[PDB]
Amino acid sequence: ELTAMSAWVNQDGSTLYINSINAQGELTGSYINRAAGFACQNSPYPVNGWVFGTAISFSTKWLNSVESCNSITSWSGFYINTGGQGKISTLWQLVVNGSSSPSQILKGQDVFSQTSA
Amino acid sequence: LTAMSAWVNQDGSTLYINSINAQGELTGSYINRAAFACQNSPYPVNGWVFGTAISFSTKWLNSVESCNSITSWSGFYINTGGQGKISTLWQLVVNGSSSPSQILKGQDVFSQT
Repeated sequence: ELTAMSAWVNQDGSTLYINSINAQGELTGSYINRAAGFACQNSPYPVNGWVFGTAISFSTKWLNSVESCNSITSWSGFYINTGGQGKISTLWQLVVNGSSSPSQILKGQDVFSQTSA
Repeated sequence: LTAMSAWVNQDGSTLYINSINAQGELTGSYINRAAFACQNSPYPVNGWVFGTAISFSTKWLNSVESCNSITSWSGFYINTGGQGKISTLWQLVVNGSSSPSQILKGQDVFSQT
């Protein structure tokens, strides 16, 4: 149920909108960040990545036509079905332009639930 | 970091960056030579470059071999001691995983070639 045209919302209210997943599993989409305390909110950021069965990676560069956060986030995760409901559970890494040490790469965890209007 | 640049890590694996478009979206191929399966054949790569920051990811499935997983690298370009390097942290997620503890993590440093 990791499919093209599926949307996923995390604990901050941020949403991954998956647009396409091609025959090879290559992913395109958009992400809208709504996490308090972060910048680059409320506008769409292009996403690319891969799907392999239930495994998924997706990444976004925080630059678009309205706002830059000078960095890139990459999520690695997996789809799970629980209670008859799909979720994607992820770990992310955030690398900032101009970094000089691996210690500067930020890590965190996001869990996403399936969503639609 | 430029299009048509190649980078070899401490284990002998190579990232071949093919394109970096006007938005910094990256296209390329990866050949694994780390004494991990899926060795010696090309795997497509996608990702992003933002200044000296870079992410790239590969799905371990091609026409010759599957490793049922995806690796994603996050890293940054540095030029020290006269050679360009990309210093990265990677995460590897296996198809069928059910806990974040199953995602494997490591560090790779890639040198220009």
